[PDB]
Amino acid sequence: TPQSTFTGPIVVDPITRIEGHLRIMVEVENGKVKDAWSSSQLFRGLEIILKGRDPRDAQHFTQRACGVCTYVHALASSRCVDDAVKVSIPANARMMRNLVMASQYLHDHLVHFYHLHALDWVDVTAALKADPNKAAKLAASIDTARTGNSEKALKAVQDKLKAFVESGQLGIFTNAYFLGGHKAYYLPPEVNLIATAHYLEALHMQVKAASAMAILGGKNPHTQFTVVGGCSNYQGLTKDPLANYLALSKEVCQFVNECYIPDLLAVAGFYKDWGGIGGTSNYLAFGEFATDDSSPEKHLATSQFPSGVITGRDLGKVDNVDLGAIYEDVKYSWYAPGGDGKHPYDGVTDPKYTKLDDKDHYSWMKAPRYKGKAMEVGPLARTFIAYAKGQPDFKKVVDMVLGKLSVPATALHSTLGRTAARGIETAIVCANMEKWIKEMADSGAKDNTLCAKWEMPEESKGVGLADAPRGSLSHWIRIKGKKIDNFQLVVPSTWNLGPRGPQGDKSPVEEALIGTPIADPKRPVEILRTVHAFDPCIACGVH
Amino acid sequence: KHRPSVVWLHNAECTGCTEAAIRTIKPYIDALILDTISLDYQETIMAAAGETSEAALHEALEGKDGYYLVVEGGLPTIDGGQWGMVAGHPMIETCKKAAAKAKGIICIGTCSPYGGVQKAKPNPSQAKGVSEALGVKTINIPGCPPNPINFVGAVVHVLTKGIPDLDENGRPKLFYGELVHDNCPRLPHFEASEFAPSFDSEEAKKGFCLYELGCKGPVTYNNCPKVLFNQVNWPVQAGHPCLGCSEPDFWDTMTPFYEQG
Ligand code: SF4
Ligand code: SF4
Ligand code: F3S
Ligand SMILES: [Fe+3]
Ligand SMILES: [Mg+2]
Ligand code: NI
Repeated sequence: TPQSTFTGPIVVDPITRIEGHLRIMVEVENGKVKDAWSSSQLFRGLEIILKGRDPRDAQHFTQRACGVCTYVHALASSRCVDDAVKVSIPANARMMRNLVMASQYLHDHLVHFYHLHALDWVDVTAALKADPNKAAKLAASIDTARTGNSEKALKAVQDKLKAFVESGQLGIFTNAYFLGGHKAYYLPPEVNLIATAHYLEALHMQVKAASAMAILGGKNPHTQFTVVGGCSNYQGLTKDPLANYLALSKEVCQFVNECYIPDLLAVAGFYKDWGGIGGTSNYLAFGEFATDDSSPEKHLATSQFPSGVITGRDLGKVDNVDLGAIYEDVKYSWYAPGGDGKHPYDGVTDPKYTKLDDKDHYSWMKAPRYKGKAMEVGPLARTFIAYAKGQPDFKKVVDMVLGKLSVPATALHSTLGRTAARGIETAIVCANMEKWIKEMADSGAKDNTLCAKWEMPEESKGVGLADAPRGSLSHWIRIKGKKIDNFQLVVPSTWNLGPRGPQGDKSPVEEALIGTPIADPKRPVEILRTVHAFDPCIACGVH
Repeated sequence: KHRPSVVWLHNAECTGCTEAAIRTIKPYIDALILDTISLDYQETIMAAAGETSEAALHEALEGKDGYYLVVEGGLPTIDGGQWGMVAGHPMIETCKKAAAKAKGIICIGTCSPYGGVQKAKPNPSQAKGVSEALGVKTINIPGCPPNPINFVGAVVHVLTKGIPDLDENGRPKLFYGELVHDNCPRLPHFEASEFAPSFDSEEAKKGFCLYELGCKGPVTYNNCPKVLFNQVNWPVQAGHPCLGCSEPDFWDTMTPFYEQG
């Protein structure tokens, strides 16, 4: 609804509350975005740095592509070399690798919703205006009954914030787009207070969630338990650790349900206008939580969170992923010419910077295209594909959401949709922990086999597939001389936030940005809302 | 001011160190932020964006009373430092600025301290440590990432008591004083010459030393076995060898992670 008459360009650099360095440049006609550019600002190397190195070392270098997405790259890389090496990891390895990823989904989506996105819909300063007693009643009407949503709990939150604000040292809230009131912020002070109480709560809950992951993963950030052939964490297979793991996980899930989801639904109710802003057509998923992780084909097919490629927004046709169809162009990217259209196994990373705001060359991320088209990857892609396939859990939850929100489903094709999807699957991963944990607790107890024997090939090639918290992740390798000849990563954020392909075709984010309403060009919260819904990770994207 | 002002910079990094900072308990992140310091710039969690974020930055550095500089990530040096940019400025240029009047400089992570993974061969961006780049002594809290216990520890200590005792590579001796291997609960196996030959072998299931599998704990300085991560674990206890990540240039100095040379 709120929208200026602003005509001219606006650029947000840096895009904060995302991982990595991103510059967004849009052209606005009468308060609505008419064109957009997604400019990734830092290049590290990684793929280049890995050339000629020992295949066993790759997981360690690639895991550093990102510290938010921790483990997923070590996983993707382990699956990749397991492929080139032709090793079939044991049952317990699959269970433990898949369990750590679930733990990661848990920690990642909680932090992203509260610490990264929330500030785009919630006005923390207006939480100062709400009466705690009136707030607690609302909390008692909209959320699960919790001692944390009490009059006194909310009050203390308000008293903590108040003092801080009245200190004059605003810190991270310095210059916030919501300071002074902002026409884009609709939530009533009561909900601003509730969300802000839960924001601080999630700072503590996320510690506890990263602690559960570290039991199985060695430590967080940057797990140290996977090895070519399986895992090395024999103790993660035992009674006490698993018991503890199960405990922390349970406690993280209580928050997901009492606070996370309710909040998400709350924010969604007030901003239903966002169910019609920033949508895309194509969705891709390599899937996750597979029952037969013995090969990429067996991963795609057996994933509890299924695979598929939805084109147009044809939810009646979820096609199968053709790994040979995936490729990446470098036309509008900061790489040497000649390399547009390379399949990962033949990828080429030749950095060649030009200048800022070139339009012809504006990002360090490549432009991954599927069979000529851009693909949105991540929670919304997963939800859509999973739902289209009749995945029970997804049906229940998506319908519970579509219902409580009284919107269609066609409504998910948007920023509001993308945002809710991330929550919807958090509720589902939480729904599966006990089950998954019991399987491994039982398998481990019977036989603790965690790593298979394998042998280094002179020449080989493999691919590691995974659907990390932000989408479709694949690590491709070409072993030659028993060393790394080529190692290429095509990451979720590269799909969503890379620039245009050689056809001049926009990426998912650039497409989602068109039509974005700017209530106030000086404080463009709307741009950030769409951008954060994608959960951008520029380090992951560029590597 | 009433709370000391800390300005946090992100350069060539993975954000694994901002993530590690928030894994701290004793104190928890919010406490440190609301009660102790005044984190005035931190792109990962700051509300303002775009010009507003840079205004916030400016304000911090122009602060009536100083600031402490926390640098995360190495500096992209190639092509005038243009391969790493923020607000349309090169990262070097901006650390140069912030370090200039900084009451103190704390490098969080092996990247800022010593150049990092981006500096690993062949180092396409020609990245380097904040120290090598600026040419100033910095308080290094290495690790990939460092233990929050060590970071928060150094921050607080630097704000209260002053600059801590540093070793030859700038690491507070308090944390980077003892070899990982020296506190490793697997030392008896290492002494007894009881090594795990493979991660699938019985020795590995039995908890045998991981020296044969390339454990660099013997040449690594850090408090991981003593302190643990997340109050729950650490690499060697997860049956996996130490990569020597708290060591300078470890990416090329510890390279064949699963071999001893
Ligand atoms: S030192 Fe490691 S964890 Fe820290 S930013 Fe660098 S690569 Fe990431
Ligand atoms: S496992 Fe490693 S750090 Fe521990 S005793 Fe062995 S060589 Fe030392
Ligand atoms: S890999 Fe690093 S985290 Fe400690 S166990 Fe080793 S110095
Ligand atoms: Fe990622
Ligand atoms: Mg790539
Ligand atoms: Ni990431």
